[PDB]
Amino acid sequence: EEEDAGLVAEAEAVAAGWMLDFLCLSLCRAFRDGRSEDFRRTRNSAEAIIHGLSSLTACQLRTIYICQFLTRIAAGKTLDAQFENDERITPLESALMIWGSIEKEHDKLHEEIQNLIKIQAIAVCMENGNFKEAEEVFERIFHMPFKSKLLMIISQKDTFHSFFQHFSYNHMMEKIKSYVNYVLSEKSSTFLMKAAAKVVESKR
Amino acid sequence: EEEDAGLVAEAEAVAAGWMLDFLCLSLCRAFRDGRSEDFRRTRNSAEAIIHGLSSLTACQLRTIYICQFLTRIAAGKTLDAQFENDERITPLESALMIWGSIEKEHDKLHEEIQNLIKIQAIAVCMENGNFKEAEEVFERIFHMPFKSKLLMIISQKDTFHSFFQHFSYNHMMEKIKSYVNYVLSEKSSTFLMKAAAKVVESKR
Ligand SMILES: NC(=S)Nc1ccc(OC(F)(F)F)cc1
Ligand SMILES: NC(=S)Nc1ccc(OC(F)(F)F)cc1
Ligand SMILES: [Ca+2]
Ligand SMILES: [Ca+2]
Repeated sequence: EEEDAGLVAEAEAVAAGWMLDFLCLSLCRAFRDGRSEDFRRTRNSAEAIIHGLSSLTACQLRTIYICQFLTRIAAGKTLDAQFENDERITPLESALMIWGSIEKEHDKLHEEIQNLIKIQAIAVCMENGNFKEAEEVFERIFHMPFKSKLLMIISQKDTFHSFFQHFSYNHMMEKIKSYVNYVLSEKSSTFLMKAAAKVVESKR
Repeated sequence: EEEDAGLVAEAEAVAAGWMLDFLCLSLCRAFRDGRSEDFRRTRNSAEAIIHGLSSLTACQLRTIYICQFLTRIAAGKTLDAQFENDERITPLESALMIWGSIEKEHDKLHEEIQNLIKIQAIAVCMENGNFKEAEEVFERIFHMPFKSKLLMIISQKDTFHSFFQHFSYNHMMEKIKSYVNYVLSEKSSTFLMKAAAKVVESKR
């Protein structure tokens, strides 16, 4: 009776762990495929499932961090979004913090994604006329010639600057998409996806 | 490439169908066990998953209706809740509508649950001093001596009436709990629960 409820609670935690892993892989695929509405709906589902979990493995935690990074990148141009308690932190800044916090290899792609997020953290402020906010973002983030080039753009208020087109928002998105693809490779092995795929194939 | 994405979308629909069935059984168990917070968190998860589904089988639809009934019964005393577009409809009234709409057998238990919900739809208005609202609930719902007994209580404003203790809120809850148990029996066969349970047992 008391031990029966304990078995039930354990089974529900195993099932929730599977649902989280499936939702996390489905969210990454949507980001990669540009399916914004699916991303939005899958994120809501993943967040709710997390609220119903208590124990998280290191792999599940790292996986949750990846989904948060993607969510903030997707809201990168939404400066009215507050993802941190400090209301001064921009979405792209919050993503950078996560990117630097994820337990992952620091390969060339990692640094390129990092540097593109820093450039775009400033560019989205300039592109909304928020020149004082770009200066504040710049100080919280800041590569000496790279740093001095950005400050020069902020002070002159040149919003449509050529530098921001060479290291554009699309460029940042594509490199982030390349990373997700590598991740998606590793998560196509999840239990729920594998089982569902077999059913689909069984009916083909 | 185009057919690959189609297979992926099909597999995600099969996985979502499994997640819905698991969440629906977990929600019923919490209601039965009196775990209110788990019910609240599981309901949020189930609602999000539904927003990510397009096709629903008749069994999945009937199952969704059961969960909605339970949600409204749980908010039966929350008269500030609007579950219907008509803001005049009380939560218990909305549950009664669903109870009369579910494709299920109309056994003695079915009618008893129905009659107890009708009594309590009036009793929760009286118990908040909302005597005019009890009269409006009464007209939208209304067994001639049964009907005339309730109107007599409403007009005399007797809120703590003995009739409302014989056919009490707890009594309505217990009979609804008996039904869920029968339902829970049939849903313990779901794929996710079965698989998770095996894992738990494999580690016992
Ligand atoms: N507001 C935000 S960024 N919250 C959030 C939490 C968790 C999360 O991972 C996921 F649930 F999707 F797996 C994504 C976003
Ligand atoms: N507001 C309400 S009553 N909405 C709701 C929708 C669906 C539902 O079934 C479930 F998702 F839980 F399976 C429960 C409640
Ligand atoms: Ca702002
Ligand atoms: Ca009201």
